[PDB]
Amino acid sequence: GITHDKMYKRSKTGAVQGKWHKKRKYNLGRQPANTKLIVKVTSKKNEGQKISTIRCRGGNIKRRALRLSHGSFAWGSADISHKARILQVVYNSTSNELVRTNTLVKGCVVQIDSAPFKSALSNDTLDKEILDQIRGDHILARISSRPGQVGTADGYILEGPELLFYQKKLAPK
Amino acid sequence: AENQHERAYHKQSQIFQGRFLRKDNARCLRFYKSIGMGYHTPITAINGTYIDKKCPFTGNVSIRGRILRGVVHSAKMQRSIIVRRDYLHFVQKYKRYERRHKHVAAHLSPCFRVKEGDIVTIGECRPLSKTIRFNVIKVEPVSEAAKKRFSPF
Amino acid sequence: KSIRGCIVGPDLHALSVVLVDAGDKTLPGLTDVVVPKRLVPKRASKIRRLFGLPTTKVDPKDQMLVCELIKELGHEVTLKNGEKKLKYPKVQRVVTDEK
Amino acid sequence: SGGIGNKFRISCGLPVGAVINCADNSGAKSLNMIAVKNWKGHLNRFPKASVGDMVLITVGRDGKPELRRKVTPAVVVRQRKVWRRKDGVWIYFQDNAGVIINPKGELKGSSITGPVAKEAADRWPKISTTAECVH
RNA sequence: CAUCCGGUCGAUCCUGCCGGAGCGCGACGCUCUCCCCAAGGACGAAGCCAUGCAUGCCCGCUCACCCGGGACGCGGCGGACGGCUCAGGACAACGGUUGCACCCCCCGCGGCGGUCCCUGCUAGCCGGACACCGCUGGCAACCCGGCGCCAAGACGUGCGCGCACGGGCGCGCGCCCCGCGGGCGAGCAGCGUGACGCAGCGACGGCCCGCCCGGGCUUCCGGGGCAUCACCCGGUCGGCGCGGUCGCGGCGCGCCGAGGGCCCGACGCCUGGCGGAGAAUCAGGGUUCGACUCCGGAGAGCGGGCCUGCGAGACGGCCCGCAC
RNA sequence: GACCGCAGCAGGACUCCGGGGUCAGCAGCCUCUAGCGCGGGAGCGAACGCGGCUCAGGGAAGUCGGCAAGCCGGCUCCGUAACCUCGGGAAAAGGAGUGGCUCUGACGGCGCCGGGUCAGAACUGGAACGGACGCGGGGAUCCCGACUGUUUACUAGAAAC
Repeated sequence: GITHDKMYKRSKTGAVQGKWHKKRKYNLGRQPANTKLIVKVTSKKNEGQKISTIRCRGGNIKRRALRLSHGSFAWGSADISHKARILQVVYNSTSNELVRTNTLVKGCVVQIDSAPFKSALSNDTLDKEILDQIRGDHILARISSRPGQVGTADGYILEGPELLFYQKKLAPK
Repeated sequence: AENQHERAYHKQSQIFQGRFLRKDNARCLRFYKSIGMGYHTPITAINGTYIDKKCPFTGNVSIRGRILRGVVHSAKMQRSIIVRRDYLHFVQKYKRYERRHKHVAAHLSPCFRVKEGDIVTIGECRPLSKTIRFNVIKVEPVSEAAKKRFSPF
Repeated sequence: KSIRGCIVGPDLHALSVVLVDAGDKTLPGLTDVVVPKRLVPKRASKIRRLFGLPTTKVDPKDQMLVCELIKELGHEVTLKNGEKKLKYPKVQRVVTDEK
Repeated sequence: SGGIGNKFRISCGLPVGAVINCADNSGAKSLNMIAVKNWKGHLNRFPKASVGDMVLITVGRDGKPELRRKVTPAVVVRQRKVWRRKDGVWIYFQDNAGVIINPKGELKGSSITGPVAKEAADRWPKISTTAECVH
């Protein structure tokens, strides 16, 4: 397998250790998942959001980021949550190339739709910055769940001077 | 929090950075996990913007094993120090000894900055990185220049 | 393994067909021969179907058996011709007191 | 004889002084042509070889030491210049190549690498059986 | 278990090495009336293998021109055990010491055994669908051609207690140190809240957690020679994110900062280099060898990849490159 | 533009001043200024020359010999041996890029102004970039002379001087 073994890496002093044996199945590595997010299904129907379960050591079952576009967010302040399909991947931060293919990454800042979260405007001015994001149908949030290992699209909502730090980049930079 | 040089914001993962927004009052702003073996933490390490996931006092790291000690020679690596322990080996053929030495790396946090020539304990921990497996806890700076003398402490 | 192409070539050794709708003129020695099917339905689900009782659903009667008098494999050394016991393919798929 | 059968003439592209590639697993990296068998030369005519013409070649310094400094019979499998078979199809092989064959036709090594032309196969059978593809 | 003596000369007294003398292991040679216990292709051939055998065992489901002896297959489990050889491999393998609050596991064993249902429902039992076979196919063999019925302790649909209960989430202790209990040495687990969601098994209801277990990393102290090898590494070395794995990790993949390690000999090179428990011979002090019992590591001509599974990169699994 | 070569002869004759554009350039290739259309013209596009251009496949096998053609080249950036009079070889050898656009950084003076040089990026061109022009083929040795220099104007430029 595409192993992940210490012997393959050089020693700290720069020694190149010859591997004692061949590569091992419990040290096996797998295909990095490139997640697919649909801006619109529109006329085409060939692609749908499908998830992959894979064989693992010990029989454990792993859900994967095969095709995930629908997304869930729980307002930290409210503790209530709403589920819809998120707009796309906006701030991978590791690479801007990943954003183009909408490859989802754990806790990568994304573009969030407000199809069921428009209800926030009914409460009086809760998170006015979120209120300005919710009516627009475009928000910022980090999908804080592991997509490749556990196939999860549930995520937190961005609130706090952390959202402002990201927003300063998200607005013109 | 308002600075815009770092490509990304860094926060304590255990506390939601969203938990506190306005009129902060009854919530705990910093997650601190008390370390094992009862080594005291200076209030300097409890207060600050230091996250340092590698640091045990704040961040998700816990010490699980022996607590060796050595002296700090290098602190250039980012947030990392190389401590040298000395082992005196008894050889039987000649009952005289050899002062073989080892340089081991750990993770320091800005909460306890180190001077040169200090006694720094390293805690057996989760394998942090390729060379990193230890973490600093107690620092005792020695006056002037401590040199070596091959002292194991 | 090498697999022969589906479209035919010039060989004479191997080929095989089926008649989707043989019409009239089924051959006396070939297609016409209508032969009974051996291994007659042996399950209660098949008993409520081809065997003969389709609308029964779960069967109150429970057991339907077309006796099989056939002997079993090798006999002539023993010469017990008189005991061709009339067993059935075992009846099954019923919730007996045991279930 | 060893080359057996009748070949319709196909356009001949490799003259003498040509280093055709060698695709055999015998390990001869490259073969330099010396002559083509059965060539009645006209005045000032370099002898030339088509696909499937037995040629005597000498292995170069790159090739294994044992086969060097000797004339070895070979059969050209691929010729770059397009050749017209009687079907009227015009076919051109990507790179000039040869396989070392016995006077009998037994190859020095079993494997033939890459494509083999159909004219080489009729004249020389062992190549035909071991050909990965007969294009 | 603390030792000699023949030899430089005309002699002597020496240093110094040569030689015997002791003892073990294998050759070899000369040879055997014994008897008993016994190593046995380790030795620059981990060279090639002709010829046989070396992981097989029970039919729940039998309807087979039988009998109470049951073929066969579907299935069930074992062939990841063993046996063998040490080729490769020099902070590795390896002995002991740590931890895994960075982690998987089949057998067995002690608990749990509520499982909403949107849909279809027969829920006191639903499907259609394959082998065996029956009939007729090829080839030089290998190899397995169709059709026709037909069952499962076979495979699949699905009933059932929204304190449903699959994970994984999102989110909720603290208040300068320390004690409390489901807690530890360590604030770790769990619960609650909110969103999903479809794991159970179930057509003869067994999922789950432990214990063991065998792994998988890992911490220290050890772990060949060579300086007619002195400066070396460039993911190299620290962070910062992320992917990936049973899993931590440069392990990978992005992003940065310039680090690492060295005369206590780094890096390099070589090894007719498997390490240890051990073995040899000796007062002590040593020296020498560790392939063979056992213990761990490797590897099945050679490199790669992959399946099946709870675990193998298995090789009397597979598939390719290369030889033969 | 009339001198001297029998002549109104693709020959030899000394300087003065020397615009723009690409470009390193008083280069090449175009151009303002300034001159000016030469021992004449039309057909016809045979052989054969003379001055170029290209060629499938292979390539020195041609030949006395790679003669001649051809290959290479500008720029930037790595990488650069043996030998050695340690100065060289060395442009050794061997690679990578180069276009047009959209832009961002370094330097003299804010109160407005200097100058285009270099880097660094995107985005795009049938998979193209020194796109014309100018513009090394390279390595292995051996033999003579050390070389910079001079030579038999009208057959020998060397190993000769």
